[PDB]
Amino acid sequence: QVQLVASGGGSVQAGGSLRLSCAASTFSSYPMGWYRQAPGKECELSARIFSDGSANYADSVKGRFTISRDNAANTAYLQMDSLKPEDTAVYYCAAGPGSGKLVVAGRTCYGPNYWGQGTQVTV
Amino acid sequence: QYAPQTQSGRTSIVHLFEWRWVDIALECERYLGPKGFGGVQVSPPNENIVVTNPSRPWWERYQPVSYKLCTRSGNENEFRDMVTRCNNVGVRIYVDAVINHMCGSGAAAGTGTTCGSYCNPGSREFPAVPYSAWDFNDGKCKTASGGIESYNDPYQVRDCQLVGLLDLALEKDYVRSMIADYLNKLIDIGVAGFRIDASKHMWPGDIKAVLDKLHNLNTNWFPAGSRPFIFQEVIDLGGEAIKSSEYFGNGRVTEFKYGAKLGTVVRKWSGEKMSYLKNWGEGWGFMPSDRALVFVDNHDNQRGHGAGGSSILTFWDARLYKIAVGFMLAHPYGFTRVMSSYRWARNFVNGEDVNDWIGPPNNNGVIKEVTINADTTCGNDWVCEHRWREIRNMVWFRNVVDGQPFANWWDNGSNQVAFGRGNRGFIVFNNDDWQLSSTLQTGLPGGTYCDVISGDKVGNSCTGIKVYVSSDGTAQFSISNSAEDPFIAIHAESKL
Ligand SMILES: [Ca+2]
Ligand SMILES: [Cl-]
Repeated sequence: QVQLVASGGGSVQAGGSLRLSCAASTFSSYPMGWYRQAPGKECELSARIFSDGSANYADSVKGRFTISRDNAANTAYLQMDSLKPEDTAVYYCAAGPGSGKLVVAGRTCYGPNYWGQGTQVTV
Repeated sequence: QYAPQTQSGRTSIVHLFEWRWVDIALECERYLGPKGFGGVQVSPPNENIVVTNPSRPWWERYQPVSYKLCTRSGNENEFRDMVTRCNNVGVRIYVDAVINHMCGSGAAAGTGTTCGSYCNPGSREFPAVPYSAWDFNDGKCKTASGGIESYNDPYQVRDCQLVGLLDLALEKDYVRSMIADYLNKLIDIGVAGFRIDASKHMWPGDIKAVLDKLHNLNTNWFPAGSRPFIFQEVIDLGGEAIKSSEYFGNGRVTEFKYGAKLGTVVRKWSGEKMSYLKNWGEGWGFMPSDRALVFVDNHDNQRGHGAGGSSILTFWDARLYKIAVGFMLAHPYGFTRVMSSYRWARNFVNGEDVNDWIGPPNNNGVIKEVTINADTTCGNDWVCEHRWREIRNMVWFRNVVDGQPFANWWDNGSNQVAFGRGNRGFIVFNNDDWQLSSTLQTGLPGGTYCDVISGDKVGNSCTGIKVYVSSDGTAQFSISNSAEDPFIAIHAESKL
């Protein structure tokens, strides 16, 4: 049974930084991403890292966040610099082959199959 | 078993869901042939049990009662006539092979079958095959209910009864030989290959066993030792015990990850952007391209609660549907299958269409002929997506750019994207809520090209948008987010 445990998170002042971590006990040879769900808002893909290492970035975070993997510890990372109050939301670690969904607050998020419990970020 | 065996240059097949054999024969000559379609996937041509409650659902055809080539689609000579007439015009026929099971174990005894064959499900009696109780797995299953209770255990999903369907004992030579006999007769008739229905529920080894018993293709249309095309239906979206990579040794496999991921992207849900499709393909976690059979939707998931939930696009979502089908068709990944379905009254109650069982257009159980209007659309409730200029021209597009490498990718950082296939074709998409205006390098030879999405090249003219590529290969593109079809496409053979 796969379990994705996210770490990091918390509150910080505008312009501050936060690094989120995601452990997995599932390997790391497919795409892993980070999604965020703001209150009363649709679920949004923040950044994604593919097997080859290439990544996707939400235009509003491009240049401010940096996704990365370790492989040597099955841990994915999301460094968030120049945080903005708009970045406030719950961030969920997401991974796996194929696709799955996350049903939260009546809204469903189509993504990677496996999700984390979600960590609260506040700016 | 990986090669489609389509006539050279033809790169797609269409699912004429529930069409009659007499209509397909005609469709082959009047359209599929002339429009470059590689072949047709037909619904199960073997006799099935008749269901009257609900009244003749489409799924009753996935409950075999014998292998007599007799169904609501037609008799055997009608079926034969169809295979001869399609092959003669360069269009292959692919049979949907339902071999993991016979009808539901709880069906009534009698001859309520498409061909009047008798059967006693309760007693595993199918004299017309013939099959006995010892031809089913019954003992081999170890779940308490005898049915599938957990997809995390390969054994029960392959040895127990799928929704009550009498699971066939495919480990037995008698059974494998009986199935091969059915598929071989089809091969000898002219069929080019098969879709292996519910492959997930069979052991890869038993499949292999049956496949290795298959004859070479009919030399009347194929060269000597041609192997049939094999594409196994395996619904693997991940998260389960069984994975598609286990069947790669038997042939290709339906990559359901494709239609799910693309539907989400084109629908722009969950923050997806089309510009993220730059590394579309294996990069996205998909199986190896040369093992994949791709499609936007299938007869099952287009009804909603299939593989992919509501993210799957269909003809109900026309506009966006055409863009996805067009992206898949222009992109090199996999072997493509286009969907051709029929209209029905949908009725979602608590998130599920309770009318999704409704069968093909009919007059008291008798399927309706497919009428063609002067504008080339179909009548009698047949949607005929395979005839929408947007899709039809893109199947031609795929044929034209065959073998050409993915190239010249452009994106506006949002939902406007474009790419090429060597120096034979280019395609542009605007899925953003604003105007698209750019001068892109198409990789195409200088000239005037007909946009195959907004019109057609007829004689020495285009009926729609004309795109002018200068000597250096670049061209100006302008697509309003409000355009009827927010994407343009041009290729070597659309050049004026
Ligand atoms: Ca089985
Ligand atoms: Cl399928």
